[PDB]
Amino acid sequence: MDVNPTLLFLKVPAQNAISTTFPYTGDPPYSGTGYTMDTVNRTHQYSEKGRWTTNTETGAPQLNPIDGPLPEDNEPSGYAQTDCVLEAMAFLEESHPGIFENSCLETMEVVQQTRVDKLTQGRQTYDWTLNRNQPAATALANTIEVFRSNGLTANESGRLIDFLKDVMESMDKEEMEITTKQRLNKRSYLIRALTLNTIATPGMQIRGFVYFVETLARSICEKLEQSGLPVGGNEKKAKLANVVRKMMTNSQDTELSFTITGDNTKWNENQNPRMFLAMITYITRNQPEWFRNVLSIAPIMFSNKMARLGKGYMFESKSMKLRTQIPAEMLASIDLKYFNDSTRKKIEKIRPLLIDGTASLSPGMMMGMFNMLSTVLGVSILNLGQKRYTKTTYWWDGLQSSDDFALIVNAPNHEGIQAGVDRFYRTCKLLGINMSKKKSYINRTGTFEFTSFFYRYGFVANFSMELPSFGVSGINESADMSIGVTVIKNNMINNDLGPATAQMALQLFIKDYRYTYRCHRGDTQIQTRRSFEIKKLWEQTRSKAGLLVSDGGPNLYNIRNLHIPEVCLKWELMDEDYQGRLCNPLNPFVEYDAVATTHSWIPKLEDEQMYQKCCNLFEKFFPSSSYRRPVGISSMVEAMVSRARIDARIDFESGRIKKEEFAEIMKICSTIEELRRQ
Amino acid sequence: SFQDILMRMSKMQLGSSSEDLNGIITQFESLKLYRDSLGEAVMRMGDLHSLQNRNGKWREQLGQKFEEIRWLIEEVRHRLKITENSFEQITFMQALQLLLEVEQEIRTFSFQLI
Amino acid sequence: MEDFVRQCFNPMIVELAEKAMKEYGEDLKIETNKFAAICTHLEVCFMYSDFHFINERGESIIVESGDPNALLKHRFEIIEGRDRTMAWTVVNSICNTTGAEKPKFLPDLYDYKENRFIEIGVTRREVHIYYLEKANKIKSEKTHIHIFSFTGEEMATKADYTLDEESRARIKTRLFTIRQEMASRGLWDSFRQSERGEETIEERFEITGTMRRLADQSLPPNFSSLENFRAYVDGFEPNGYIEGKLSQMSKEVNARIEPFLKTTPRPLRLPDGPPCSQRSKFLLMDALKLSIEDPSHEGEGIPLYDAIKCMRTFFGWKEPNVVKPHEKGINPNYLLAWKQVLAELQDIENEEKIPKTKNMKKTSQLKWALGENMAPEKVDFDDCKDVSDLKQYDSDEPELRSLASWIQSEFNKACELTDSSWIELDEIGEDVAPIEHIASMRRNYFTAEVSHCRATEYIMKGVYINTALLNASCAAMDDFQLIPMISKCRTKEGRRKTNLYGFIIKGRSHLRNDTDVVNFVSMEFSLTDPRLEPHKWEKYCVLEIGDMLLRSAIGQVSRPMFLYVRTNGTSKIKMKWGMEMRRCLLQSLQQIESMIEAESSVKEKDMTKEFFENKSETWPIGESPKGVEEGSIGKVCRTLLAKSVFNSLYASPQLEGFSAESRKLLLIVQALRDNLEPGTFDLGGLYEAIEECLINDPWVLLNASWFNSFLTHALR
Amino acid sequence: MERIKELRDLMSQSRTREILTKTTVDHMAIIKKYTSGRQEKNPALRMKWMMAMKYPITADKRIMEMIPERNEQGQTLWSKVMVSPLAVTWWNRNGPTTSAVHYPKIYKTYFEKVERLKHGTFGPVHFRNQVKIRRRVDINPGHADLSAKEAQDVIMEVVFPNEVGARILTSESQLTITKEKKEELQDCKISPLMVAYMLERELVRKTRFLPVAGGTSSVYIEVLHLTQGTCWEQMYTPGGRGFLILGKEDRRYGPALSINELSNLAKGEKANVLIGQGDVVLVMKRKRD
Repeated sequence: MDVNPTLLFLKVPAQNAISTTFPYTGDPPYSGTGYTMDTVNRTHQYSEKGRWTTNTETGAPQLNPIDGPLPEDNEPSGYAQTDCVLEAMAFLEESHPGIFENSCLETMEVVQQTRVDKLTQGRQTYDWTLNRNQPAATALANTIEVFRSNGLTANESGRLIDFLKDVMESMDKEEMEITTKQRLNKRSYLIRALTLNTIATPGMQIRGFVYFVETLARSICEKLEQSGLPVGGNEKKAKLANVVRKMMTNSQDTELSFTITGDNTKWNENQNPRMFLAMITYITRNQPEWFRNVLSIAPIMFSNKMARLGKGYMFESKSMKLRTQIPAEMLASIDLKYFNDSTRKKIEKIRPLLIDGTASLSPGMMMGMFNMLSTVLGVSILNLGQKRYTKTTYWWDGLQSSDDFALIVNAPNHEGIQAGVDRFYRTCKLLGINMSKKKSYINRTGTFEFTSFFYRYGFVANFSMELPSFGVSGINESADMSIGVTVIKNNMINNDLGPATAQMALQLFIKDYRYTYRCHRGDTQIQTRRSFEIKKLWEQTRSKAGLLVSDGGPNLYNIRNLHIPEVCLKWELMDEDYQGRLCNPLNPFVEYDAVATTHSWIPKLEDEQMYQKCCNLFEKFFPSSSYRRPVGISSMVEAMVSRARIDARIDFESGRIKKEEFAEIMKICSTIEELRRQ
Repeated sequence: SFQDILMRMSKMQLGSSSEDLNGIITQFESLKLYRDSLGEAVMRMGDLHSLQNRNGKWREQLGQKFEEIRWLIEEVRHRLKITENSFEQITFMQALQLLLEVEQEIRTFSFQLI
Repeated sequence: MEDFVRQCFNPMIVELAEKAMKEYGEDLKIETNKFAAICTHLEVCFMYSDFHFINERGESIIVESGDPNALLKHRFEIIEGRDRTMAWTVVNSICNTTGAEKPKFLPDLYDYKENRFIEIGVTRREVHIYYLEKANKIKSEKTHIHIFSFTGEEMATKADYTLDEESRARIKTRLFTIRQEMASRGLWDSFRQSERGEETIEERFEITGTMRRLADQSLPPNFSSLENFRAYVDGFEPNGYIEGKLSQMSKEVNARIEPFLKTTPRPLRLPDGPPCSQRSKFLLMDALKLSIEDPSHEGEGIPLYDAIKCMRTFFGWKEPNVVKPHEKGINPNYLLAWKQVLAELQDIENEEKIPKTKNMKKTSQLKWALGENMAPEKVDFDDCKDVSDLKQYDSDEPELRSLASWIQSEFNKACELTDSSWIELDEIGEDVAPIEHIASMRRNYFTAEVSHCRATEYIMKGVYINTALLNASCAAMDDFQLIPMISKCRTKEGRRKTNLYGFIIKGRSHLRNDTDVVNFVSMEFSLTDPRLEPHKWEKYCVLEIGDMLLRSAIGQVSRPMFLYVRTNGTSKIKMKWGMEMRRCLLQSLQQIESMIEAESSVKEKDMTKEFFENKSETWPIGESPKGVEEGSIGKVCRTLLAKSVFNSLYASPQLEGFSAESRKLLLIVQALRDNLEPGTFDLGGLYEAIEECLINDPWVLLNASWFNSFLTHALR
Repeated sequence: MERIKELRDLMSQSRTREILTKTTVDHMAIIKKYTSGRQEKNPALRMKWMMAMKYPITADKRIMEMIPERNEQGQTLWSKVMVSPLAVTWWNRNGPTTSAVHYPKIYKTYFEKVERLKHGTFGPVHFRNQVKIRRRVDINPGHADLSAKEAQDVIMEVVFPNEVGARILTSESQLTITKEKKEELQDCKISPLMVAYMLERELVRKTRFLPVAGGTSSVYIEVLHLTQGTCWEQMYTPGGRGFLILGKEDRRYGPALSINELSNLAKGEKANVLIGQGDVVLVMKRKRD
């Protein structure tokens, strides 16, 4: 026969064996400026009927489709109506009284008591000082340096709000000097502050306002049952079960219930930041003006955002055998003869928007950033479905997220279901949400899908999590054994890893660990450089079940004891001699739980490490800094000098240290004081 | 190896109307039986109770089986060329490979015996 | 902040501060810092007057604890913890009694020992600075000014304190402890809240030029400034705008559900064109092995000596000839490279010291084969502009190719059992819990039905080859190193065995990024005549290198032995993807266990002994001309493993989208089969999305045919 | 001498001098987060490559006196310090031996899990379609008599006695838990940081939201990968001084002190001491109360 695995679904229902339709386990081995141009063109074409205005500050064309003509065809449209959005937000407030006030009150504390270091915790972010994607901490350090070079240092108080005050005050500066000495005028600094790079990272000057907005939106979503985004794991399946239980309690069973396994791919491009500004303005009514202002900055900067076209294009010759890269920065006047007929049209139709190497993108959003706020926007529609709003025999409810949405419509008959679905779709079009009528289907309630969670007659299969790597983490041979078992246990607890799958993942992890650290069991014959020592240790130990896997011992780990460290797992079986040798504190070599033993060894901006040196020095002076965050009003230098003096005097009087040492140390303290006084 | 191709051809014949396939299957079965008998004869070996009992007989059998195999490969090649189905293409390709292997093997054994 | 000021202070002071704010007209939830400042001031004022009394005679005592003796004055007057009117009345009464002078501003306490008023100030900034304005505001109106700091500092009028050391020290200790706690909780932002003397600001965040101007251009039309927009939003009620807009909306905007019936679906339209060709890194079903039974001595060893020993087991090399030319490169270079490989391997057996690695001589043959011929140079555009042929790198649509039958035969072979082991997994702790027993049963059955499988051979082959490539690329960044294709297995009767599949010649692997290509030449032994499916071997130059004597019961047959040679290229991400191919076993086990769990949730029992150990049960896992063919659970496990391996092996961006869209189509079909009355909104669009990624890939084009067969059989 | 020399070298420049003369001790956690980022492109492959070669590990110079330069078979164990994992195996094989009596006290939290699992009883496994409830479960049950703040002060009094801080140095009564922990860990040599981390794990309560269908005693949450699954439940029963701050450092009262030299100062006299992790403060034993 011809083997056809798909035919397996002729006997096993689709949901049961739907794990076979996901090809990869991890990122594939494959992956541009053309795509960015296409995205900009689509964003500006879905809203081409809006107003055109030239920004007075950034000097860029901008499209304003808000309150534009109502759509007259089933095509993506960005003409969100302000009154409709405000009405939906107001009705959401009405259904959950006190939600916005409570969320804002909770968020004020986070705004006031958030440190600048919180801005270092994420992914790579566009750095305007180097015009390049850099790690978050490096980008923040560079931004602080270039802010201090100019008369802008209020971030010297450990408050994110102060750093954002510096960010806002920087845009009034008529010059920005970058020393590495480049000089950026006001307009070129603005164009870089409002720039988004490439699936799109914002600068360091949009990424704190975004954090505050995300905190507020997360607080709001926590109180909305429809919002399935903030939760994750086995409590999303609870949401999928609760929605179906609420909707399928038909009394007299004369109400047809139909589930739309909705999809809305590419629905961010129709999000206009002006609608998010209106949402934030409504959410923050009757609140202190400073809170309203700080929360009303991220949409303001997103309405004037700029998109970098990327690396650029690259031509080639065959009569000369030469390759030439062409950056997108100069891709505004180049003759169009060189380009293919598709990229030709792209460049021709995007040229009016390009300025200073970037393309103006007023309408539309990008992945990430405003995920929670968009979830709130969708839950507004999902809440407008109650019978108190859809004043008809039909009604609907469901789940919303930043990726997928699932709807359930209950109506007395099929005509009612159709009317409800039409009303939902038209309201979504009104508020700028464009349902994808290409990947969405409707079927009687009882089976559906939501964010790779497949619900079938009460059983929910979770496939939204990639199977994690089950190899050594490569720290040492004591941390890896604990990290692998902790990873397996946490996947079992959270990502619904099966028992048999967990056991075989443990087997593969043990194989990889043994082959990496060359600690094959002591009774094997695998000849390696480390084999003689391990096989000699294996022969002198009477209890061979106490030996660690690192010492060629057996593997005692199973499902029932993944939470126990190996040293404590085997402690009762270890030899008294080998216990003492292994766990000898005076040895030359030195989230995961790990006992410290001889296996815990260590293997082989003008100064990027200047911040990481003072902290290490402080840890040397005050060890507790490595455990508890320090507290004190004195400067680091004063504390260090005092520690040195009181630690040298006592040592001198105790005999440990000499007298010349005393004099030299207390004079080095004096010179450190003199340097301070400069 | 003959079992796989024979089962595939049985599936072919049962899934459509193909009498030429029936003839090809019959010849394949005959060739498989001939190879089994030839292995049995090889079992009749150096031990000289009367080694080479049917030199002439093995000669007629070898000759006519040479013509039969030549015809079989030629027809299988034609069918593979004409056929456009995937199952049929795979079955015919396997049959052709097996036919070439067996024909060369019988040639080598004929060379050895003579 | 509220939790701090409620947990750190006694209820009396909290209530007094709440009353003070009620009288002053502020909200404690919002103005947390003002509340904390008031509580601190009240607490310090109370600690100022405590245990201090006036002796009956002209003397003062510091008797503490309960003092029911009476006859002793309190030595002080509490004025802060009182209403404005009551505080003023008390101040006037005491002033008249002692004939003092009514202060211009409200006092804080009144000293009895010395008949003067006293004002306490708890500053969060420089003590002398605070004292300057405290004295400037309070001119004349002789009143002692006593100022404490949150850092232990202190300052009093003319440095004339009105307390013993032990009480001022206690107040300073309390302030120091409060400061330390606020620092520990991060609440030490009240440092700046003292923007004015004896005042607590709200928290000023303002929008000014270049942000007010940017904020007046980022709001809906018909609005002039952000302030007008805020005013409009503040006054807004649901007058019914959604209903009116829906009424005005055109009826053409609708979501009409088109029923999805049994006859609506149509088979997917596959491309038509020249047949597709093999694209795997190494041969899969045509690979031939030169094997040596390594005399145990496990421990990896040096692969080059294993390859040499494998080569020395074969006699039969002949004069190489080109049986299938590449039709796109200089064919003689390929056989010249093969001859060079043979010559270098022979020379290795005539050197003083046996190498552990072999760097090949950069001959013109290997300089062309490995693409070492100068690739187009990196000129500048401003100098090469006038070349008359300068288009973009891609500048071309992909070629369309039709599905060929070779990929289906490859998959059929990938699901078959072999004679060797190909996998030896380590032990684990002995089962103690019933769930452990169930999991071990599942895992053991899967491994038994899968260890001796061809797909496992492919997994090991890819792991080994990619590991060798990565090591050579890292340690031989400038040499044309020879990298044998070696794998190791266990015959049925133990007897570990090392198999050589061919050779790889690596290029100049100066890989800085993870996406930089290293070129190489792969030359793999095979017994498959390239002239049976020439279209499959469109990227290979196939030579006839030798004759292999195979064993038959009748006798020794002599088959030809070809070498499939091709120039390929791989990057570090692809090497890691290959090295991580053991996860295919995990994925297949996950799929089987997910099916078992899904069927176990129904029937409320462990449905594990009915998948395995139930030989009667079978799953439809194939198609024959008569109909759908069944198979046992072991064959299902092997088929799922083969599918996972091929997905990891023919990975492409056309497979990721195809699977995603065909998943929705399959779910619609299942909803139809469940009598759930499915309906679509635009099925043609979904079909277009499925078909836009069926272009040239063999694996994706075979998956599309599989889906077509499933559609044909399911909706029947 | 080394650390003070490094401080002087760091303040020799101007940027690193301004980082030290401005940032108060309070704003150290913020400064410590300005790392570089992305220093591990492929840690597993790097670890494998490093183990492939010889002398991958780094050790102290003392190694040269404890472990012989060559193995019994002739394999080299260390070289000029760089060391091979053969040295680790040699140390675990026939190195110096000591007494492991403090480990069952420092790592008591981990050895309690082993004794709870060892004596646990396993019931039948039931396959059903139960629904999980998102409860607020205790991952680590802290000491009943100690809150989070009281436990942190116990830790900073037992592991870092000379950096307690003002609150822990003016409190009238010392908890008995601190006294017993000091007595138990008197001769401990494990590590200050590891001792502090294990004491935090033992004492500080930690709470978090889990979807648990069954018990939440925090003895059932450790075994949760084992007790509950996608569609099954496994029945399991687990086995079982006073000072007062006067102001800033005063030069008239002699040199500064540590917090361990206050035990012999006097009753009712003034002295300046280095408390917390910074500023020196003038204090006196509480003459009253």
